[PDB]
Amino acid sequence: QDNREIVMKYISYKLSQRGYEWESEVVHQTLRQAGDDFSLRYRRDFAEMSSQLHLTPGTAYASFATVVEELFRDGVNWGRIVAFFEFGGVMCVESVNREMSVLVDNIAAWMATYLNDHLHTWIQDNGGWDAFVELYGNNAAAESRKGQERFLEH
Ligand SMILES: CC1(C)CCC(c2ccc(Cl)cc2)=C(CN2CCN(c3ccc(C(=O)NS(=O)(=O)c4ccc(N[C@H](CCN5CCOCC5)CSc5ccccc5)c(S(=O)(=O)C(F)(F)F)c4)cc3)CC2)C1
Repeated sequence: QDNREIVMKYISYKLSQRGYEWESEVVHQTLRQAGDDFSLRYRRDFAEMSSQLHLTPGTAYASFATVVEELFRDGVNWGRIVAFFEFGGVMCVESVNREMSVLVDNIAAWMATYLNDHLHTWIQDNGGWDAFVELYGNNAAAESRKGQERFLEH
């Protein structure tokens, strides 16, 4: 899976997108693109989450854990995983904006731990990051179709 490198590479890019300096290339690039797609499609949620976080060093973990628990409460799908990356992105960007840059390493650790300890089994059972890339390439009708075909498979 190489979940930790995916995290670091992702955060390093969202922080470049904002101006600061901090597994196949296709996985990295596809995750970036999917993330930008999610943030455009769910632009109200993105902006509102940004506004409603109140990051301090003392509340960062509670904030992270609350949101991630809510995100995966009813189960996992690839879009929720993308929302998780985007959420982590937001936390990192606002950490730096607010001159709390120490949190960035913390958030990256929390994200890698969550992927390894709570998303790893799902990812493996759902075809790995290869199936993520495959789905991204498919149009919505194709994606719904391979979902029902994968269910009927195993
Ligand atoms: C409880 C709480 C407060 C918790 C906190 C929180 C929250 C708030 C702010 C922030 Cl910041 C973070 C979290 C919320 C907000 N909630 C979070 C969850 N939300 C989701 C909404 C939709 C889905 C979904 O749809 N999931 S999905 O069915 O699995 C799926 C479908 C399509 C594709 N991708 C296609 C790609 C199309 N191709 C492109 C290339 O040319 C060919 C066509 C469309 S783009 C695309 C479309 C959707 C997602 C990503 C990319 C992918 S995907 O990109 O991951 C892939 F395909 F799998 F790779 C997967 C999952 C969850 C709704 C908003 C709620």
